[PDB]
Amino acid sequence: DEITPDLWQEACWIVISSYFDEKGLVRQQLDSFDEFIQMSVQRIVEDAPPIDLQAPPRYLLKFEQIYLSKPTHWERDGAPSPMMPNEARLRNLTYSAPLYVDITKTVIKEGEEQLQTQHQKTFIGKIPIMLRSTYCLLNGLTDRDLCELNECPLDPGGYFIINGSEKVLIAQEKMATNTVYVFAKKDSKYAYTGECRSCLENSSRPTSTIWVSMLARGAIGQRIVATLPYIKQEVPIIIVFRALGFVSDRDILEHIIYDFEDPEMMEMVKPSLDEAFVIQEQNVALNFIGSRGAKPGVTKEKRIKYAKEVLQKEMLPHVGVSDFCETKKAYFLGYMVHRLLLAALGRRELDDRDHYGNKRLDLAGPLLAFLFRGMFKNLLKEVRIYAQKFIDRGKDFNLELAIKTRIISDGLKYSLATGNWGDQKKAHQARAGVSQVLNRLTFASTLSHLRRLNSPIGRDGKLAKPRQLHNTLWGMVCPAETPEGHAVGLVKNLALMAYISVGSQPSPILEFLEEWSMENLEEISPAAIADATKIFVNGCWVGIHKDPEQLMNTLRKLRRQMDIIVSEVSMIRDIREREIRIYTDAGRICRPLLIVEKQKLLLKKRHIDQLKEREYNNYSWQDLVASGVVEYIDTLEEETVMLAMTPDDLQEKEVAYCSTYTHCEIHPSMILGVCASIIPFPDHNQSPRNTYQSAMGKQAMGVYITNFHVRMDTLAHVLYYPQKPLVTTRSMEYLRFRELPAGINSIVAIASYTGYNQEDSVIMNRSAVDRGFFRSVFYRSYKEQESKKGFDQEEVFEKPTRETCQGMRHAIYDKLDDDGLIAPGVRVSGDDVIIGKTVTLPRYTKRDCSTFLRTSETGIVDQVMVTLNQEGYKFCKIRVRSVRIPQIGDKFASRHGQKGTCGIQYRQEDMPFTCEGITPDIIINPHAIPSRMTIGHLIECLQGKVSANKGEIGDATPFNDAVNVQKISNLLSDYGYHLRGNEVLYNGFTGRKITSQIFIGPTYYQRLKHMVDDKIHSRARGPIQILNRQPMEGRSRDGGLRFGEMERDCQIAHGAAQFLRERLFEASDPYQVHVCNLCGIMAIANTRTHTYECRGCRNKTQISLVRMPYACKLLFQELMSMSIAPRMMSV
Amino acid sequence: MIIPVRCFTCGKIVGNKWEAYLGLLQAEYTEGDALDALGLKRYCCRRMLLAHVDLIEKLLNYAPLEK
Amino acid sequence: PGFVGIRFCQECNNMLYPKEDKENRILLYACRNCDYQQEADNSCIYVNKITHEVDELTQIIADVSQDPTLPRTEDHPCQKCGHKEAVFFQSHSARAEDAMRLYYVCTAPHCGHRWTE
RNA sequence: AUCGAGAGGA
Ligand SMILES: [Zn+2]
Ligand SMILES: [Zn+2]
Ligand SMILES: [Zn+2]
Ligand SMILES: [Zn+2]
Repeated sequence: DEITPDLWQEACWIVISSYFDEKGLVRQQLDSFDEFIQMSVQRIVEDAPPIDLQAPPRYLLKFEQIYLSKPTHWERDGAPSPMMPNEARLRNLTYSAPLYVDITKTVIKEGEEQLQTQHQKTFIGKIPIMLRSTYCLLNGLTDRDLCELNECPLDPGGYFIINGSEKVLIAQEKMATNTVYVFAKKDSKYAYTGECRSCLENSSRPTSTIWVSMLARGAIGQRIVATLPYIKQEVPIIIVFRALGFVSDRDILEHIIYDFEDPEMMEMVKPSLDEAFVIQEQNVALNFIGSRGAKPGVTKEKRIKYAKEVLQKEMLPHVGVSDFCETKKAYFLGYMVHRLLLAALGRRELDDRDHYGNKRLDLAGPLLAFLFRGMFKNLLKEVRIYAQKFIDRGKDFNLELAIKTRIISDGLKYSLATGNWGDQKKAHQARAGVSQVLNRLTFASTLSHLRRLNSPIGRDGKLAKPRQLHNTLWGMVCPAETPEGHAVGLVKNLALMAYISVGSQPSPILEFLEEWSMENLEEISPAAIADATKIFVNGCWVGIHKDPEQLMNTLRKLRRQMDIIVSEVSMIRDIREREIRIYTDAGRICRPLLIVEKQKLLLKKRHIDQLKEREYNNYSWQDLVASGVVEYIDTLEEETVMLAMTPDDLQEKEVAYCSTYTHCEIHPSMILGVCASIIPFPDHNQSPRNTYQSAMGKQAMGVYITNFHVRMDTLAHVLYYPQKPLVTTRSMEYLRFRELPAGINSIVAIASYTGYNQEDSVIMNRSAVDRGFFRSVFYRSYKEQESKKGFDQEEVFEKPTRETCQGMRHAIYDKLDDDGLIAPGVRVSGDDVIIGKTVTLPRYTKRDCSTFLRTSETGIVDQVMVTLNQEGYKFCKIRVRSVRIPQIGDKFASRHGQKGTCGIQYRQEDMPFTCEGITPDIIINPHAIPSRMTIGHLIECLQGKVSANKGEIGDATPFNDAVNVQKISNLLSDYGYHLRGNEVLYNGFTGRKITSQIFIGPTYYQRLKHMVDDKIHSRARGPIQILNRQPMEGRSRDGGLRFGEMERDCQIAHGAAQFLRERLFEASDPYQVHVCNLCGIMAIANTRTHTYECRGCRNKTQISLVRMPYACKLLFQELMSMSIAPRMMSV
Repeated sequence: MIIPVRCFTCGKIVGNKWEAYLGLLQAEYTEGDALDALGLKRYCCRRMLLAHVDLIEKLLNYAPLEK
Repeated sequence: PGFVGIRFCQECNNMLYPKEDKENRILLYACRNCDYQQEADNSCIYVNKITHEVDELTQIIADVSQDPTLPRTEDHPCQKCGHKEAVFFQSHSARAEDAMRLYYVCTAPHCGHRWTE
């Protein structure tokens, strides 16, 4: 029955495999989008108010149902056809499906003359579709079906195709809503502040933040204030309580202080009462609120109405926005004050801003919902204006012409295309970085980009606290994978078994709590709240309970049985403070864990047995979760959980550590993400090395996707001979690194050989490189289109001619065909022409606008595709193919942060060799190891020697006590090798033995995208910028290198004044001006007629020539634009 | 994508051994014994056969450009 | 000394503020909303414990013994019920510097005795 | 071509 330790390493990984058979790696994206389409769009459409318009006749126009068909495309003839994602990629279409809404317009004029007209399936917009979602044409297709459609079966999906560009929505971090968080700002007028970003269940407005603060000590005592929304002045809490109908001080403290035996709380609230005694009735308090507001009505009536509306709608919407909710709002605001007092009295800890239990991940669904709310509101507005301008004339109108569908369509398309998350007009208030271009450089880069999280703290911020690896990231975020540049700690990555909750309605839970012995908050007396336990659901205090323990037992039983409580519902019992917080909302990152009985796992051997035959008896992960054996625990419920790292922790020990565990890790290696799960032996490296590899696995070459032959990507690198690593971890089985690997096993020798590998460099074998070692192919796609925008000027693909075309370069166009397009198989060098495009003029009647190769490439045309774009003019894509043979300067890396460029390449006779004539493919310098402490590199090399000599794949899973260095060495000594991986090598040049026995063996190396040929650049009098006549910027522009301020300072320190003048004047922008010797302002010179005159001074004899930079002339002219007179006085 | 022709290290021909290697593996050989049957004694050539991923078999799941 | 609690009027249920009656030279507690008055019984109006000599045993609740994440010990039996097992934990409360002190709670149900060594 | 944004390198 029990899984014994000897079977555990199989059982756990069997369980893990079942998880990845059920979910995958992009499950969060697909589930978010599916919830958005199934629920969020319908909720948004129904939550909009019916637009009642009347001059008389009236019309309501109620939207009642939505229909999202499959993705289709409409040609110029208008025939709807099912559009495949690959066709969208090739034709630069948007993989979107039409959204139709049912509309009901009832005519009501008078005399009960009512009649309803329903417009079924009114086309309301087009919604882009996430690939492999339920509403994707690739849904449920087999691998054969996907290959029939020219799709990769290993492609995870989880992205959109907007204008042929694959866009991926990055999950955005945000502070959780409807939760009270008591912080303390050191530099502020308030000692403690308790904030609550409140938002109603079905979002319709932004988060309304309410603060309840305490004024810092230094009138008599510490005063509690409340910064309500839409009010620009602090308001005493007692005033707010009275404005809600609680005038008696006893009632207010009944709502705030639940234990009247506690004078400390009492004296700390007393200043607030003493400050609010002149105001003692609800109307006066409402008048005070309205007066403190930023729109103080001259008459107290409208002041009181405004205060009523604010306190009913903007104050704590999550508690309830309807009327008669003042009791719930009073109880909740009293809870906020109670929490603030507990913090000020030291009875509760301040809340941690960085705790991921306090955060939420805004995924594709809830982000598209924000867009859709804004866009549907704008659409209903436009419909209101259109219908109003017609009914004002007293006649009917056609809603089909009122609905301008471009709002929703173009809005979603623009937002996903650019990443600016918001309305196109508010292009600066909008937050960019959402919806990035999917990284297709290697399969690991694609997976990681699809599992990418973002902390929008702002890269400019230099506070390290949000960048720090918090304790609560354990199991939810990769500890290693993070960019090492300016976004350290802000851009994160999901751990492998991390699941972001999609969201759920609290209705069944609330109903069960009602049927259960919970007492509502309006029905109780406050005297009961002392000993009772509060119950919050999605931040709303809904009631109280008397035995929280057996309530938690009941709820956990219900969730483990897949009863009314779904698996993703978090249920935290804080014991010391008697809250029970239940969460069903979306964005809660959680992970699966094995539940533990008294001191035993519930995962018995029968579950492993049924999981082994997963493909026959359809016993899956969901059956494991439904059995009550596995549980999803979120960051906030982990605080109440006692984990076992392994079932070995559940053994009874000579001194028991815990003996009351509640859960167990499925495997600790699941704390790593996609790119860190490729590192072998990451627990033997320094952690920065693991981070650098997690970044560098994403630039590694491989086969980024199986269907690369049909993709017209702008840039693509494919390795000739990708190999799976000889030394692998058990997590790559689910990353599909074995099916799409990104490196080669290289016989690497760590040695000092000729000095060409010093300081992070490598010596490669020229003979190996000749045999296809780390050879790659680079595919570059050029796009072009001939626009017939108007009869004024039209472009067209056609072989240009020297007699008709004007802007025709001296490059030869013979490689083009009569259609103007080069043919595949044609070898093209730099500056060559691949598309001959000519544009009609207003060298006559047509000008050359041909597409050249990006300079200095020298490839062969791989293929040419011709089609029609969305509007329907001819559209061409040409993929050119360039074989990249590794060379000096190309960057290579192992899986341990050990990067370096090729210093030199030696032939096989020049490389050092073992007694059996094995030469290293790569030689790396021993000095790269000691400071870096990448012992995982050495253990991987030794394990790889054992694996190659044994005919197996080494197990480098991080935390594995069945694999240590002594075992690997003992294994290697059985194959006739030195147990530590050393060998006697001979000098290739002289054949003499090397005195020091070299450490050599197979290690998995990666070829990175950074090849020297894509970086080398030179300039000598090339093109210049228009504004300031200085060299351009970039290799692509043939630009010059920037001689910056620091270079100026260095050369000033050198004392090299002529070199400094050459760099900053003569090699950048030499220029001449003519200055009036009297006024010092630039004069008018006419060198052809030799007439120089200053219009200002009315002189034409006292002019002087001045040699100045063009940028300085431009500066002085831009100062004269500002009415400044910079007078260059030559005397 | 396809089995290399030569071993990158020594230059021994491994191109003619992939199919035989697979046939030995379905014959219930261990990978080590299979590599021994094909005469790959240096761990470089054993690396070549043992770490190869036949991606061409997946690229042949797509219909060609011309019928 | 001990703290002093707030007391409310019997008519308006607002807090009673302190006042002095010169006629009898006696402390009274009177409401500044209604016209109620009361004869005080403590004679103390304000108390500040600067030292903050708070007995944290009063802040503990027996329910904490149900926490699986707290450590348990068999070495400190309960003086009230004789149960062997007991959870222990530190103060973890602000304004307490010498907070390495351990507080124990009996894990027996319905006993919930709390103490300190 | 410009501008902006994003992703990256040292
Ligand atoms: Zn002048
Ligand atoms: Zn070889
Ligand atoms: Zn009174
Ligand atoms: Zn006891």
